[PDB]
Amino acid sequence: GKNMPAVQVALRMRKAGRVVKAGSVITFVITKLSVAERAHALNEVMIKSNNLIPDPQYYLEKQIFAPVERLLERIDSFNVVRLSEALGDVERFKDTVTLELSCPSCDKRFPFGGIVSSNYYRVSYNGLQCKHCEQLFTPLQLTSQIEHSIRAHISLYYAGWLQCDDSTCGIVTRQVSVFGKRCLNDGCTGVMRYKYSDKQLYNQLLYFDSLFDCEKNKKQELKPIYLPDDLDYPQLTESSIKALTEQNRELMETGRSVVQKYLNDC
Amino acid sequence: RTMRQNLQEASDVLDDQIESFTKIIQNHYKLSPNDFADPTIQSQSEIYAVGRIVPDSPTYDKFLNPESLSLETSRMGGVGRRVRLDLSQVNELSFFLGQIVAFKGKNANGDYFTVNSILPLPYPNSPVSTSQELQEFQANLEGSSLKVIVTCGPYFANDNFSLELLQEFIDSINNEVKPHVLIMFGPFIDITHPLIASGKLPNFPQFKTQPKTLDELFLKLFTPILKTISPHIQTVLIPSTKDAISNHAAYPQASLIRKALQLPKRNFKCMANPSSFQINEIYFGCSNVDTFKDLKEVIKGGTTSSRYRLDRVSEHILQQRRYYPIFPGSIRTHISGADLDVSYLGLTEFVGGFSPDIMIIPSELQHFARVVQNVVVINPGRFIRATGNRGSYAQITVQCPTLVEGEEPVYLHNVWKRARVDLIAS
Repeated sequence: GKNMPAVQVALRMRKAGRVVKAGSVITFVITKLSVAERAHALNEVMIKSNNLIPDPQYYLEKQIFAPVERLLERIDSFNVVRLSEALGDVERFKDTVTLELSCPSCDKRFPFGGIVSSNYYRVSYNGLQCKHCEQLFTPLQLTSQIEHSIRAHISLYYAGWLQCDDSTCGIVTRQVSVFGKRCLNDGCTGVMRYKYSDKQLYNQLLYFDSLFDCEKNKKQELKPIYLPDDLDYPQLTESSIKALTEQNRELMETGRSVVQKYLNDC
Repeated sequence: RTMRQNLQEASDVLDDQIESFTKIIQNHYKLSPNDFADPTIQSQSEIYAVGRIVPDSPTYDKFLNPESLSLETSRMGGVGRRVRLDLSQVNELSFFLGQIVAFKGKNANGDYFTVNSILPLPYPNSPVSTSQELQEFQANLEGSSLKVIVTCGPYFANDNFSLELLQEFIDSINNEVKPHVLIMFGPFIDITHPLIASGKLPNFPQFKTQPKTLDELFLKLFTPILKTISPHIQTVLIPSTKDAISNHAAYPQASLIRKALQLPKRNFKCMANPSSFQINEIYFGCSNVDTFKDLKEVIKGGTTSSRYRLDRVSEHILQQRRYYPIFPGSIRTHISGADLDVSYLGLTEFVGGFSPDIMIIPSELQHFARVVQNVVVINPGRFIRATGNRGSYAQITVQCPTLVEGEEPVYLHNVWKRARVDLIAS
């Protein structure tokens, strides 16, 4: 429909206010850029004050030359040259680890996947709901847990583990030599690297941000938190998803600001 | 400073510490560079060696002994090659991770550097002040003594959020003690707090509009209470490695932003963790990481053991010229820890090489008041216990103000002669 001028015109009519439904006859004339974008509705072109002249090139070619070429194709002494002269984000979060949340009432632990299906939570109109106990989450009982996980992760980060590149040895440690990249094992040429390097923290924090992304939730690009074979595998419809996202915009935005507290400093 | 950890810059800082303390050793002991050499290599002659103390194995047991300690060299000293240590000759030693020590000895065989003697690290200079400034401080105190009150977090129990003890303390300091300076370290709302960790956080009927984050939880919970401290009481704020309000989760730690915390400008200031400052003449040093609890020593010889542990650790802090000489940093396997920002390790080093008059380092241990090497170490303890019972806080009674020889007359501060540190329950 993007290279058909018809679909373009119908969508423009709908945006402008003209109601077009399936089974409609739309009448369109090309103005003077591709073939589709130049198109407009015939009544729109008709008003002479809009300065929407027909394209001489497109009409003289398509509505004349090709039909005339087909019609005169196999008639003696026809020449095409005479006729032509007379006319003319999925990879980034592959390693992230899920944000685990807890029930204020029933102490149940569960992973979270935005506004999607879940055997453990149900995104309601009034907010998130723990299916095992149906109790509603207050903003704090959510955001405090989230940033608890956040600060545990940053604690793991500044714990500053170190990794030996050389596969045959592969020591993990926190001792740092004054030649940081050189490994501490006798004669090891493996190059020392932090296991929890800053890039992974930034990936985790943007994964967090996606978990509370209203647009990504509407567009449904969010990474699936359950593999097909999981016994805890949950299907909600996109219309319900959009309605729940719009109703829960404020909670999504507060959860977003909580993560931005550590994003803008990341 | 962004939240970035670079291995090479950290290595640079660790080389720098060895270099600087080697120069300090060579200056105070008036030794020449030629008398220092590489301790990791075989040598038939005694040498001076300076380095850090590390385990002989990068994957090392929790516990250490004097037969499994090694010395790492600087970049130019021994090309960063770590040499094991033979401590059998030295009867008395107090070693731990991250320190720096100066050894006399010799490398007999190549794989071991025998310690013949230990060169004790000189204690840093105490600060001085001129006569006129001391007289001005006298006028500021008007003959009266100085009162500084010191408290630490957290301020509410593990299971409830009642701040009656804090309110009683504020009433007391406003009406009876009348202190010139009040000190409060973080964390205020801890994030290893069990209820906030498990999300069991109930509605507050004492808030008209319920909060939404721990920031607004502070604003409605703590800002009311903190606004009752008397304006005549200048109060400082210190964050910690666990305060959820701060957007800094590492040590060294930046200050809080007083505006977003919404405290009046009249009597509150936000300082750094760690930081040093002067109240009149007294030169303070504040740090809020529990060196005392986590710093684990390896001790040989009776005399070192006989001493109080707190004195030993305080003298080690003095010798290392940094508030947290532990490296690698602490871990609570993972929930929390020291969270050392190694590339900024310089920020915790003593301000200009001056040991402070008072050094207050909150610990999860018991409270105490001890003076060592003429510096006032204070641990006012936790204001409220885990159960929620009473704690303790520090009250410092310094009398209103030795002469140093020199063409310019200055005066070494003597706080341990003049200050009375009382550890009163909350």
